[PDB]
Amino acid sequence: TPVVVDIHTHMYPPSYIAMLEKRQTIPLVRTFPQADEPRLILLSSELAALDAALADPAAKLPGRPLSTHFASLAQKMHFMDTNGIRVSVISLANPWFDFLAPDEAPGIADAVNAEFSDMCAQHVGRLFFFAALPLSAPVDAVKASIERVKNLKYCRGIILGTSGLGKGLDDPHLLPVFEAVADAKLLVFLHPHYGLPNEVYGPRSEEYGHVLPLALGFPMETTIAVARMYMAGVFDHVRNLQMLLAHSGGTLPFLAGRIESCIVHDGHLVKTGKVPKDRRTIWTVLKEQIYLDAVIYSEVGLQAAIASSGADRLMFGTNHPFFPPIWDSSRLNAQAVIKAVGEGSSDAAAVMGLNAVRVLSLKAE
Amino acid sequence: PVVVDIHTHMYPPSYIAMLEKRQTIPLVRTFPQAEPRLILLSSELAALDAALAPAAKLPGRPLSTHFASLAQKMHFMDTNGIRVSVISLANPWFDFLAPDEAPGIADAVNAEFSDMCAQHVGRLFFFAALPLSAPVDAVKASIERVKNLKYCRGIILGTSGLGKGLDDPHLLPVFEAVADAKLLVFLHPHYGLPNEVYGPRSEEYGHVLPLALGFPMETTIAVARMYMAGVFDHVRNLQMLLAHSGGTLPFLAGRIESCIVHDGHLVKTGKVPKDRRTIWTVLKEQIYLDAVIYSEVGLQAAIASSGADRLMFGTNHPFFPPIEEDVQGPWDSSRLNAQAVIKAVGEGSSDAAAVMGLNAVRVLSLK
Ligand SMILES: O=C(O)c1c[nH]c(=O)[nH]c1=O
Ligand SMILES: O=C(O)c1c[nH]c(=O)[nH]c1=O
Ligand SMILES: [Zn+2]
Ligand SMILES: [Zn+2]
Repeated sequence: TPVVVDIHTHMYPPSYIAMLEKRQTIPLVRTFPQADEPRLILLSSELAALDAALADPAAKLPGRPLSTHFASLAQKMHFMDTNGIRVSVISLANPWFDFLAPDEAPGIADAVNAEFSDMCAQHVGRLFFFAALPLSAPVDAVKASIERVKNLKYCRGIILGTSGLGKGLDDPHLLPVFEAVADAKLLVFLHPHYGLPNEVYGPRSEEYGHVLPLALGFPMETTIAVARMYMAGVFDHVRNLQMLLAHSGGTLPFLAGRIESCIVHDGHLVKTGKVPKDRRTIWTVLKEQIYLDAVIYSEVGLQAAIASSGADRLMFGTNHPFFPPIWDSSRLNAQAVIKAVGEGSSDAAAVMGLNAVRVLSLKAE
Repeated sequence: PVVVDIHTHMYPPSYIAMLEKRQTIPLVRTFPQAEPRLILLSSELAALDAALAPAAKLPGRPLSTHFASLAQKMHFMDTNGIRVSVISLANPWFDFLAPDEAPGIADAVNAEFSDMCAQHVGRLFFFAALPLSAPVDAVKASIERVKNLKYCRGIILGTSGLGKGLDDPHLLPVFEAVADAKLLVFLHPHYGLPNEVYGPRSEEYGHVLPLALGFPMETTIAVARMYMAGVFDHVRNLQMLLAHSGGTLPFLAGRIESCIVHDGHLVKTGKVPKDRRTIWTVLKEQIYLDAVIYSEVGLQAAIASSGADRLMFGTNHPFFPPIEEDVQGPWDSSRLNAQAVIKAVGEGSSDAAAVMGLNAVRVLSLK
C-alpha cells in the first residue's frame, strides 16, 4: 500500500530478562519498591546512579523503567498494527551476549537466536530478525553460531556492537566473522552500547539524565567503530560485506568529508604508501557497502544521510520500545522522511520499506 | 565581495622557541631523520617515546615556517584569494602552562598578535587566548587587557575551561565578562577523546582518528554540556563560533532534542519546561558555525541548522599543507571548503557572499 518496514526495533525475550533479573552487575534488572516497574540498567554511564541508589534510599532511581514492551511479542505486534507497520526486522537489544562468560555464551546465544526464529514463526510474513553472536567466546564457537543462524527461518542478519572479540572492529581476528556473515548474505547491523569513557561527560554528568550518553555517546561510538573498520581496510578485505549503521551512521555523513581530508593530508600515511590514488574512498563505501537507518529525528540529519548514501540505501526504523512518551518517536522519523523526500514519492516508499524488502529479501523464510 | 578567513592559526616565534625547550608535550623537537617535529597531542605520546628510544617513525607533524611566519600568512592569503584573516593561537594555547607562568605569557602573546595585526591594518584581526590554568582573577585580568587591544575581535578557547569543562559554574563570570565586552567566543577542540577509544591499532592510522573524529566530537560534547547547564540562558548576550561547523552538532541536534524531551528523570523533575529554548533556537541566536567541513553534505546540514547568515568561511591554515603539491601554491584543504560553499549555495549568490566573508565582516565589525 506500499509496505512499511521497521528495521530498528528491539526485544529482550522473557528468558533474557529473567537472566538480567538475577544479576548484581550491569547489565541487570532490579526492582526498587518505590517504583512499580523494575529498573533496566545496561550502561557504564549508569553505574554511579546504581551505586548511589544501592547505598542511599534517597537517591534517584538508576537506569530506565523496564516496561512490558521490551519482552512482549504481543505488544510488538500491537505497536505495528497501531502504527501502520507491516513488517519488523526485530533484534535483540544491547548488550546482546557480549557480557557472558566464554564457556556459557554460545549455548545461550544459540538458544536465544532460536527463540527469535520461533517468535517470527508466530506472525509469518510480518517478522524477520537480526541474530546476535557469542562474541566473548573463541572465534570457532562464534563460527558455529553463525552456522546455526544461517539455518534459522526468518533470520536476515546479524546485530553486533563495537567491541568485537574485545579489541574492537578493526581487529584482524574478527575478519573471519565478518567474512562468514557476509558470505551467507546476512546484513550486519552495527549498533552502539559502550558509548564513550564516562569522564568526557564531566563532573556534572549526573545532572543531565541520559541525554549525553544516548544523544552523543551512542552515535559517536558507532562512528568511531566504522571509521576504524574503514581505516583498517575491512571493507576492502571483506569485499562483499554489507553493513547497516544505527542512527543514520551516528555522525558519519556529517564527518565523511573531514575524514577524507584528514586521510589525504596525513603525511605519514601518504609517505608510507597507504593512500594510493585508486583507494576506495569513504564516499564509495557509503554508496556500496553501507546502509543507514533513518533514526535521526530531523530532516536536517536525514537529508545529509540521503546525500551521503542515496535514497536507495536509507531504511526507516523506530527504535521501539526505547524512548516511550513520558509513539512520538516513530512518527517524528516518519515525518522527517516526508519532509526530506516528499510524500507519495518513490524515494519515500523506498525509505519507509521497499529498500528493506529488497535488501533483506523480506518474503522467503 | 570580501573573503574573510575566521579559522586560521599561528604560533608566534616566541611561542615556538618555548616549545623547542620543552621536555613534555607540547614541544618541538629536531630529529636526525629529517625539519623540526611539532608534538602537541596526547595521541602522539606513544610515538614520541618510541622515537626518543632509532628507526621509529617521526613523531608529531613537520613544523614548517607556515606556523610562525607572518609573511607566510599573508602569502597564503594572497595565493588563496583571502582578503582578511582573523588569526588565532593554535591549540593548546596557554592550557598546558603552570598556573604561575601562564598569565604572564598569555598576555605577552596576546600583545604580539595585536602587534602582528598592526603590520597589515585592514587585513588582520585576531581572537585572543586566555590563561585558563591560572586562577579566575588572572583570566579576568587577561580579558581586561584584550578588551583594550587594537584589532582583537574575540577569544579562542578550548573545552577544558578552568579544568572542569565549560559547564563549570566558576566559568560563568568569564563568559559574562567576554559577552559583556562584545567578544565573540571561538570554541576550538584540542583534547579530543581519551586515546583508548581509538583502539590498540591507533598508531597505524596516523592522525586521522584524533583529528577527524576526536576533535569535532570533543567540540560537540563541550557545547552540549554548556547547553544542558543553562549557560546560554544565563548569559543571553553570549555569542559562540564553533570550530568545524559545530563538530557534529547540526547532525545530532534532532537526536539531542528527542533525548531531552524523552528523558523521564529530567521531565518528571521539571527540567524540561514547555517554554525551554531548544538547541535549534540556540543554534539560530547564540551560535555561529565555521564552514570548515570539507563537503557540501556537512555544509548544507550546518546551513539548515543555523542559517546561511551564521556560517563563516575558514581554512584551518596552516595545519593541512598539500603533501604532494606546492605549499607555496593554492591549498586544497582551503579550495575544498570554498567549493563546498559553491555546491551548497551557488557561486555568485548572496548566500555565498555572506558565508565567504560578509557574515564575518558584519558580526566581527571588520574594516
Ligand atoms: O537509541 C537507541 O537505539 C538505544 C538507546 N539506548 C539503549 O539502551 N538501546 C538502544 O537501542
Ligand atoms: O583541524 C584542526 O582545526 C586542527 C587539527 N589539528 C591541530 O593540531 N590543530 C587544529 O587546529
Ligand atoms: Zn536501538
Ligand atoms: Zn583549527
